[PDB]
Parts: sequence; C-alpha cells; structure tokens
Amino acid sequence: MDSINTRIAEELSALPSGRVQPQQVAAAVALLDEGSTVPFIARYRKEVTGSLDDTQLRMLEERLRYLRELEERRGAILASIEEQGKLTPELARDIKLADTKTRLEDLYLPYKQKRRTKGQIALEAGLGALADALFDDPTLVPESEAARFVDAEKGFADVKAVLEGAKYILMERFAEDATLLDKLRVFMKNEATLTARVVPGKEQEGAKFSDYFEHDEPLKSAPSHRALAIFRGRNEGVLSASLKVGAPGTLHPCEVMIAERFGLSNQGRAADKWLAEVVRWTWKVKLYTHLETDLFGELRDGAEDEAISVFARNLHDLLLAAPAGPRATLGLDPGLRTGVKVAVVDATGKLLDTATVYPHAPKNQWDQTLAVLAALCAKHQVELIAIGNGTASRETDKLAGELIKKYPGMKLTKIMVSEAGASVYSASELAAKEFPELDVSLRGAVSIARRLQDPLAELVKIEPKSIGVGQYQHDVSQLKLARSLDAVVEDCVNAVGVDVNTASAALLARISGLNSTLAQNIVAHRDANGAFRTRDELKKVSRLGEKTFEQAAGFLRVMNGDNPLDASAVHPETYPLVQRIAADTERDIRSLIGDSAFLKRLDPKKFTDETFGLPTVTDILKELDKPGRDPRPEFKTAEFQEGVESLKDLKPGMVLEGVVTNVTNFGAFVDIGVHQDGLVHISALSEKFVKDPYEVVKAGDIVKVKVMEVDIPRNRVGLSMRMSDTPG
Repeated sequence: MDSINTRIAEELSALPSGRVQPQQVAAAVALLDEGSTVPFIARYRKEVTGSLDDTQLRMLEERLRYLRELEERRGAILASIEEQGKLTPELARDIKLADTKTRLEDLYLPYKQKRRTKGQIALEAGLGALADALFDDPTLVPESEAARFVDAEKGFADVKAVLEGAKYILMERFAEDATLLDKLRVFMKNEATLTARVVPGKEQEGAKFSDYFEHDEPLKSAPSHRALAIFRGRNEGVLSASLKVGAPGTLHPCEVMIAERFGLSNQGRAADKWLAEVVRWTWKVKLYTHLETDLFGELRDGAEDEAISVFARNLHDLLLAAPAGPRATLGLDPGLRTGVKVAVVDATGKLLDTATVYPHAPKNQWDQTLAVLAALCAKHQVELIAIGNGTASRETDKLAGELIKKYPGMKLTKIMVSEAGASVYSASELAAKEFPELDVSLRGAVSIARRLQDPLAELVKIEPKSIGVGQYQHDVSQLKLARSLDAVVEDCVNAVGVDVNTASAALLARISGLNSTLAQNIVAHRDANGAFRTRDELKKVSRLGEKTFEQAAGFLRVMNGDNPLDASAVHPETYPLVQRIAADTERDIRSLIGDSAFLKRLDPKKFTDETFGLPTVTDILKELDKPGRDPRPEFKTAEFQEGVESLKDLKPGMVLEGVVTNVTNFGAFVDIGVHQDGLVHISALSEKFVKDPYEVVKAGDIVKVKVMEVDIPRNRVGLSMRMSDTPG
C-alpha cells in the first residue's frame, strides 16, 4: 500500500539518520514480509533498501504493524457503517482522512453495537420521542411532556424516571459526537493540569510517593518518570490522578463547549434548566471519564515507550561490553543476612567451587570471609573478581578491595558487574539443567562470574524482558518490552556472529532465522557428527532449509574448516563473486585474506554486478582484510585501573570511565587517564536533548565515555557519553 510506504518513509525521514524514500520502505517491507530478518536485511540487502540500518528497520517494522492495524480496522468500520445504511460520502471522507485509531473509533461510535445502557433501555420504552421533543423545543415543560410516557411496566413508573431515561438518551447521543470529542480531547490535552493527590490515610503506607502527594503540572508536558511514578502510586491505591482545568457553582469550560456544539443556550425557557442538567451530566458521567481514559492512556504509552527505550539502550550496552575472555574468575553475589554468594570458574567458565560467606551485617564475619576468598583465589589461580551491583555491592567491593590489598601477590583485579537477570536465571530450567545439584542461591554467583568472562554468551541464557535494566521494568507493557528487548538481543548477537561449532543452543537461538528447535538440532548434529567442516554442511541439519540457510549462514562462523570464507561475514551467496575477485587478481582466496595493503588498493567498482552492488563488494573487501571482526572493544580494564594506558593505545569504540575536569557552556572536558582531556560536546553529553552542560555534569563526576576518534599526531581524543554514537 502506497499510503503506508509514504507515511513510514516520512516518519523515518524525521530521524537524524535522514531522508528515506517510499521506494526504500516498499522494498524493505517486501523483504520483511517474505521472512527476511532485520539483521539480514541491514547487512546483506543494503542495495535493495538504500542501506537502511537496524535502527531504521526496527522502527519501520513497528510502524508497519500499527499502520496495517489502522488500515484493517478502517475497512471494518466502513463495512459496518455501510451495512447500517449510514455511509454518507461526507462520513466516508472523514474516515478516509483519519490519521489515528482514536479518530477512527470516534467516528465509529454512533454506529457501534450498543450495550444495554440506560439510554438504550429508555429508547426501547419509546422515550426517544420525549428527548427529541424537549431538545427540539425548549419551551415545552419537561414534566408535562413526560406524563404521556409514564409506563411502570416498561420500567418507567413516574415522571422523574421518565425524565432521567430521556436525559440518558441525550447524554449518550451527545457523548458519541466525533467533532465534540476531538474538540474536548484537544482542549483537555492543551489546558488540563495533571493532578496527583495522596489518598487520605495512606501518607505512611505510600511514603515512597510523597513527592506526588500534592502534585500539579501540565498534562501535555508531564515527563516519563513522574508519569510512571504517579500511575504506579495510583495502581497500588496510594494516589489518585485526575485532570483539572476546571462545586464553586462554576460552569466547566467543557460544559460550555458541549452546549455550544448542540445549540443549547439557557435562556430561561421551560426546558432550559433540564437541558443544562443534561449537559452537566454528559460531562460528569460520560465525557470526562472517557477523555481521562484516552489522555491517561496516551500519557502512559508515551512514558512507557521512553522508559523502554532506555532499557533497550542499557541492555545493548550490556550485551556489547568487552568480554574479559578466558580468565579464571571469582564471582561475588552480594547480600547481608543471606550473605555473599561465591562461585569460582576456570578459564573455560567451568565451575570449580562455591561458598556462602557472611562478611557483612548482621554476622560481620569479615576476616573469616577474607580468608575463605583468599584461599579460593590461591588454589584456583583467580585473576578476576566479578561483583554484582545489587544489595550490599558497595560493602562487597570494599571487601574485595581489602583482599587485593592484603594479597598483592595474587595480582587480582575486581570489576563491578550488573546483576541483571541473575536471580531469574538461577531459578530457570536451563539453570536447573546446568547445575542440578547446586543450590539456587549459588547459581546467581555463577552467572555473575561468567558474565564478566563474556556478557553476551551468559546473558542470552536469560529471557530478555527478565534482564532487569531499570526501574518500572516490570510495570510497563510486557509485550512492548519483549518486542524491544528481543530486537536488541537479536541485533547484538548477529552483529557479533557466532562460531557454530562452539556456540550454545541459547546463543544459536538468537541468530537470524534460527530458533530454539533449530539451535538444538544444530547442537545435536555436531554432537552426533562432529564439527561442521563448512557452512554448506549446515544444510544437512534437520529442518534447516534453504530459506533458513540464507538468513543464518552469514552469521554462523566455521573456524578452521575447508573454506576460509566460512570464517567471515561474507555470505555464501557471494562466494562466486569473491572467486571472480580471485580470478581477476590471479590470487587464491587464502592469499587475499589479511592482505590489508592489496585489498585497500582494490577498486570495488570493478566487481559490482546487477545483484551485488557497491555496498556488498566494499563490505566483502573489509571482511577479506579482517574476517568476522568482533564489533566489541578490547578488554583493557586492568590497564586503566593501573593508569598505564597512553593516547597512542586508544581505539575508536572503547568504552571507558572518565572524570569530568571542567564544564563549559559548550560541553565538558573529561580525563580518561591518558594525560590529555577529551571534549564531550554539549549534545554528546546525553541521549536526550541537552540545553545546558551544567545541568548534566559537574567537575569531579565519573562518567562513561566512548572513544569517538583518536588523532595521534595532534595528540587528541574524541569522546561521547552517548553509547548510541558510532565512532565510525
């Protein structure tokens, strides 16, 4: 559909990544529909899409779903209205122009199946004539008109009940008007104060929400975190939330709009006061609550999106952090009364020992604990201490600090690591399979040790939405959460790629085009038939068809096999092309690999064809130079803890701890330990808009910076605090 392609193109054009044409969107959609994954499309179909990247494609994917839902619904609405003989051309046009689901449903209201409501009941008793007569002629006396309608048997036993019935008929009719709804919604959005008040008597119980006990701010500007705090407090009965503009005996501005919409003016005619009563009730019973639900919903969606957007960035950072590699590690899972849980893993990640020690309050067995850890480190040649950042993490870091101090000879290094998902992991079936005889409390420590060695490999074991990377994570839409965090996992796993002969099932499942079943099939196959010698041998794995092979092959590496290309991200579909490059250059493929200078000299344009354009060939030449290059930076933590790194040794991509030495109105200068400050420009200080560097950082602040550029001749280093920034 053109309208969809165009719409998505423009939404995509509104990103910093720039202009995208409808033709690009159209191609990507077709690719996605046929079953191509985002990573596959981002990497191997750049020509078809104009080089849309992951971020661009994920968004396209999301907007494609929404817009399709919108279009499908729009159709059903037209069909339903036509079926009721109510599809005027005017209304048809309105439905055509509807840009949102909300606008669409508004227009549908009068034609929707009706519930057994007071108005509906009243109409069945014939009070429609009464409501009409009174609305049409306000000089009629409500009570007098109402008499001929009284019928106890139909549920309306007196004038009073008749008039209430008639009132509800007008109310519901008034409340289903699309033009008024939009007007009231827009007005409320632009003018209403979001109002949070503590529920009387829960001042202690809801002490966490004390900031919102008497809180007011514009609805249209309410930021994500306050919004999520308020809805949570409201959700646990501690707070109440409402919208205010708006009994001082004052007319609400929306009551005015309702009346004006329906040509009602209180001129003192016999029916005027009843009619104003109708308006008042329409507002207070139907419209306010309808609009509040719409506006609360919209505020929530927006705030959750923003919050989830932060979780997604945080997990991404976790998945792509420099692996410490095959080094013996002591994992510490901190705690107080439940103690510090301890695991020791060898270089391969194999568990060697465990313990539970109680160095902190209340047992305070500090020295005993130090002796235990010292003994473990010694008999297992531990190099690294991995410490989870949960409860008592600060006291545990101090403890490790004292261990290192007391035993310099061991040359230990301690690193703070995230506890994200450790507890969920330890209670999982996978973990129960991995360590059947190991207590649940001890499996966390194991995961903490292993995530230091290799965060990617360990964290893919855990259900992505359960990797807790922020506040309110459990409270947001879980569907939105999984949709976002799965995407992150998929993108990080495929960017790195895996050795198909060593990767776990959990890791294989996240490879483009694979799943749990295929992952297990692969692992079973290499267990039964030994290592795969080439990529093509994957075609012999059960259920691993041609379509699947296409999606996954480029991401699965065979190290040291019959074909040197299988160790790179060069796709098998382009093997003939690289064989043409070898023919033209009269060199065998094995000699090309690693020959940086020669490859650099090559002209990609000499080798493009109709299918494989310039993006593909240039990509191929990069891969020939450095096959399956790992996008993650080197681990150099010990080197930076000791302060023995120089500017010379920096690489773009390194994520490092820095200290702010000065803040200016254009950025902040940061010391990463190479005797030369880097400048973090104002907008590089945050993932969000920055108007004032002084609001974001101050001198002395420890920050996380990514090395953007290194200029050794000028002795300069470029730095960003946005992990989303690409050095190049």
